Amino acid sequence: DYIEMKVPAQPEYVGIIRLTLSGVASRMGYTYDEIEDLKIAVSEACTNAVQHAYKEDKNGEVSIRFGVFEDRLEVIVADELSEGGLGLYLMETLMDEVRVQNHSGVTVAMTKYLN
Amino acid sequence: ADYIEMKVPAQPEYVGIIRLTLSGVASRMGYTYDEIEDLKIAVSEACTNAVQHAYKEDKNGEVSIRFGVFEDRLEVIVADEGGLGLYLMETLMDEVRVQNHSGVTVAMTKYLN
Amino acid sequence: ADYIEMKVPAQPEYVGIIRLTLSGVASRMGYTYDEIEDLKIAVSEACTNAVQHAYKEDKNGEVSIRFGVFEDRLEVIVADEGGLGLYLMETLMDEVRVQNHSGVTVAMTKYLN
Amino acid sequence: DYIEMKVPAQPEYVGIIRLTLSGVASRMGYTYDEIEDLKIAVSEACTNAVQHAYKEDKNGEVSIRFGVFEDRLEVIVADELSEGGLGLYLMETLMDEVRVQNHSGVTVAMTKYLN
Amino acid sequence: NINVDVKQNENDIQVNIAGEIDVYSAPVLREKLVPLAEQGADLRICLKDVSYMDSTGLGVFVGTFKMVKKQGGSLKLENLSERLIRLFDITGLKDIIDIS
Amino acid sequence: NINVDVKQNENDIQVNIAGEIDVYSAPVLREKLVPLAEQGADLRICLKDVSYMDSTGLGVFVGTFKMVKKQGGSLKLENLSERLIRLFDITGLKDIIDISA
Amino acid sequence: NINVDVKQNENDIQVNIAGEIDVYSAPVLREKLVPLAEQGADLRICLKDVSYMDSTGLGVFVGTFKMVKKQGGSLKLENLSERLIRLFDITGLKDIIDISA
Amino acid sequence: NINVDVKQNENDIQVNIAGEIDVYSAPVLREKLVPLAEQGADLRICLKDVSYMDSTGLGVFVGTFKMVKKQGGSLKLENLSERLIRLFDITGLKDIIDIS
Repeated sequence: DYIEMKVPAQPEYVGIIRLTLSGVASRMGYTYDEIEDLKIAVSEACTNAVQHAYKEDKNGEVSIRFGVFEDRLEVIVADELSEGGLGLYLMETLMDEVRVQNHSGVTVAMTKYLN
Repeated sequence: ADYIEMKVPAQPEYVGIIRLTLSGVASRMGYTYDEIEDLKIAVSEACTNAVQHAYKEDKNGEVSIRFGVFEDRLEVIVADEGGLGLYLMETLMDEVRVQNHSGVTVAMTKYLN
Repeated sequence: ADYIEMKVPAQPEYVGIIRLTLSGVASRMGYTYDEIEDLKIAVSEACTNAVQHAYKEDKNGEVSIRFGVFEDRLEVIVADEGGLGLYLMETLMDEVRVQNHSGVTVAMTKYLN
Repeated sequence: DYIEMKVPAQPEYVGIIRLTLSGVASRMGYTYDEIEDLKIAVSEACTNAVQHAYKEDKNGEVSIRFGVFEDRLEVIVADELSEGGLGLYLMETLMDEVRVQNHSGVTVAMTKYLN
Repeated sequence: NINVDVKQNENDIQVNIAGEIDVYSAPVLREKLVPLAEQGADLRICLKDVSYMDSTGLGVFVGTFKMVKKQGGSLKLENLSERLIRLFDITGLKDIIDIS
Repeated sequence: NINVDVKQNENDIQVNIAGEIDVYSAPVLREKLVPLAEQGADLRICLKDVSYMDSTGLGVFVGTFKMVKKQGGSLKLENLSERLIRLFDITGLKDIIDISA
Repeated sequence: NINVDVKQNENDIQVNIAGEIDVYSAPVLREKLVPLAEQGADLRICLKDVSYMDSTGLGVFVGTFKMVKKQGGSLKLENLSERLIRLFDITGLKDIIDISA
Repeated sequence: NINVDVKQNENDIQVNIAGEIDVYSAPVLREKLVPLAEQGADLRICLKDVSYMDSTGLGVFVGTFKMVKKQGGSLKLENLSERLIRLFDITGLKDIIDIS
């Protein structure tokens, strides 16, 4: 199953994604800690997109896709580049897989497995 | 105005997810607690109609939802025999607009106080 | 298309008069007996809402009604908290469109079979 | 109380006015014969308007106003001329008052008193 | 609306009319029954089931009568309301057309 | 218009209604049968000759039912056309008010 | 999600419901309490911890009521928030199903 | 959203933070508490009621710490979640900032 979101690339809306995310992550039955980590990792990917819109002074939009599978959650955040930060460290430590690719703004594809 | 867009499959698991995102938006805009609870019912009603409708057709469908955040009001659009639910949407919201033929596409607005 | 227009005061005596004219039109267009009886309920519901609404405001109001006779359908417009009546209009008719702020102005259509 | 109607000046619609009329005339409590006469008189006024639209080949409209009073019904049919006919005879014999005036197409104002 | 049932048998025609004879339905009636008075024949019109009539129906009935007379036919109109007869009276046509 | 015939016999009452129950004639009805449902009696209402009914007529019947049961009585509605039963069905009242045809 | 706790004792049964009654969790509920209303028992349902309800949850309760009365039983709903009573009120069910807060 | 309660008394400041520290609410927190480390002072931050934090909040906390050190102040952050402490650990900041 695939849930898709599109929000304006403004900071008000990252908190919105965390809700939607905790929604999906609960329905899939992750832990509290597992949901609390997923919330951090997804905000981090969204924050790079929001920040990258300040520098360009664009009004941009973030695209977020939750791919809910039998064994894992896949989250894709795209921003229709990468200079590694503290935030990117957090996504990798907390998640099972992270894959970054530009130049499509950037698109971050991260995965977490059910335990 | 700012536009949040959502797409979920027409399964019952996901209606509660839409309520969640919606209460998210409606809080930031500073609706009452009581006003948030009405938005939650009214939007589930529209989502529940499509979920029911995709089950009845045995369609594999998808629901598309757009939250339109404005200065004075919230606009919620749900698109893809609605009964007590369509009654509820009409009493609890300020405006309701229904149109076929997509599955149905419903547009509701509630005004900030 | 042909347009019949009616205007009555928002008194209960006159709702039955609108039903009558409406069954008149709906027969000439060759609706079912059963389809005529639904048009009669649905249009009384809208008229009854305005009549109720003018009593509640203690307004002296007037209802304006337009029957739009088309090749494939009938459009009834009634213009000047609607409850079980608004439910009835929505289940029994093919399209319903409600809009404020006139008192309310309601637009319904039913398709010829 | 004043009820107003506007119909296209086509023959299908005269029968419609008779209904609306019998509606009003009943609510006011006229006899069967009194309603059956009112129906004739009002159709007659409407028929002149419908006929007058053939000669002009206009697409016209008839305006009909029922003035419902405590003692009488007043019917006004206007067609936004008169060469007396059998129909105009019928309106006068059957009604208490008839008043004709042109050149506004023609407008016929007829009255019947409650008994 | 209006219905007309012609059954001609033995050079005499029974017509039953039912419904409303007004400006809308009168050319239909005139047309269905205009020639039978242009040849002239033995004509019978049953108005048992007429629920409404005005001067437009009266006009065609005097029109059929004139042709039956110009020429060579008979015309009777029968089973009339108390008020349909009232109507033919009120218009100066009762004593010049056969009514029953 | 509407006619209402109440025939009270042995503390259980038969009402016949004929005509149109619309916004205009429902207060007439409600007035005629609200006191009878304050009695708590077991009343039977004959809808054979009802030619028309609205959400306004439904409203009085759902109103009567609330009182008749709130004061120890019964309410049965007989014998309705399919169109009258349709209307009680469409509105979620078919298995909550005693209906027969 | 939703939790349902049936405690049957002496042929009259207390049910506690907690959580959300939406299109997703109502069949769970209907399944848990349709057999109990086929028994004709007198059942008491505690709605203290219901955080959400829809026309779907109303539908099961109006559905339960139709059966409980069709087979000689009682149904009482306790003890509801004003928001839960609002919803039963708005829908014409406040004086037709036993409600308390 | 986020709330910040400053009560300065005796040249030592107890700050309680409540809510979410994310990209949206972080400039508000940084701003309300950026100068107190620019003068340097005896600073106490109570994170008892923080329900969410990411690297944006971590970034300002290391920002306040650096200024308290450049120069002349003290900084303690106290009453941290088991996981807020986890977070400061995971990022290489636990042994360079006073945590409680």
